[PDB]
Amino acid sequence: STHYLAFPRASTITWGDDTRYWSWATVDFSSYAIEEARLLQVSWLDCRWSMDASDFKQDIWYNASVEVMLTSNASGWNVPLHLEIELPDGSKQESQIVLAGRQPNVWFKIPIGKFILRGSLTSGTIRFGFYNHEGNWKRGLNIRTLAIQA
Amino acid sequence: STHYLAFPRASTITWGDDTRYWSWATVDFSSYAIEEARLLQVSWLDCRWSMDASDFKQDIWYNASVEVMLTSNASGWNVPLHLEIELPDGSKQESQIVLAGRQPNVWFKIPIGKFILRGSLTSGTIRFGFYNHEGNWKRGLNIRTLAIQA
Repeated sequence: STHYLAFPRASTITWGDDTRYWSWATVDFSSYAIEEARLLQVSWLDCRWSMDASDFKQDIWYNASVEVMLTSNASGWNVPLHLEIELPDGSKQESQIVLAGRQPNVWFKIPIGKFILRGSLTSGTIRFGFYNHEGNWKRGLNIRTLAIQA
Repeated sequence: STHYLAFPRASTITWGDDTRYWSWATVDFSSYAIEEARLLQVSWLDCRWSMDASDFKQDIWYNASVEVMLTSNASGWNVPLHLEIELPDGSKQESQIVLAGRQPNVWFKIPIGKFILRGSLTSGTIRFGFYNHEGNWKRGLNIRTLAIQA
């Protein structure tokens, strides 16, 4: 059951206000207007949401996913895309996915980790993110939302 | 443009786990499963989301709204429903709406305030909420989501 949705405008996307690299497009999401972030091309791919641990209930396992689509112009995905959750104490969940195998123009959710908040970690920043910083061109990824479920 | 959605499971609802007063129902919201909170009847109506100011961008006016519906069994709305945003420094936006005038079985958004985060208020808890604590029975309110736009 989904507790929060965090749209890309709330994230920090490196080069996200440079129209050479990223565009933004308004779409309806249920009753709301959201803007999808549409990657044209970068070598430095980096998207990071930050939300406080106090936003969440303690002693409860949450899992987080990002909803994305590969465009008709998709290339450069044969590399590992890093998936990260960083907790208030600096500890991290870290995993990777290869998107090159995926079909375009279809929404799909990538799981980026699970966490539970106990003791010290029940307050302070939590980062949710994904990145690839290799010197190859990543093209044609549209980002819909971060979802946090429990 | 909507930056976050916060579903009721993330909120604190007084009597929200008592099945005499509230029920919960799973529904599809775009690609996600959410649970609407369905008020049967209470005298003490109180729903509060908490999210940190650091979740948001500074020097930017945000507005917040709650999406709700009145059921076929709706009564007790001829009173003022309090709408509140409490900022990290303890200051508040406070307003009120009378729902008795509203038609049931139709989703509608109630604006609960605007805020901007500058200086000290760019970190620390922000509460978003609504309440009525009068000794009359409030019946038949379903709650879909808190939305924060900018």
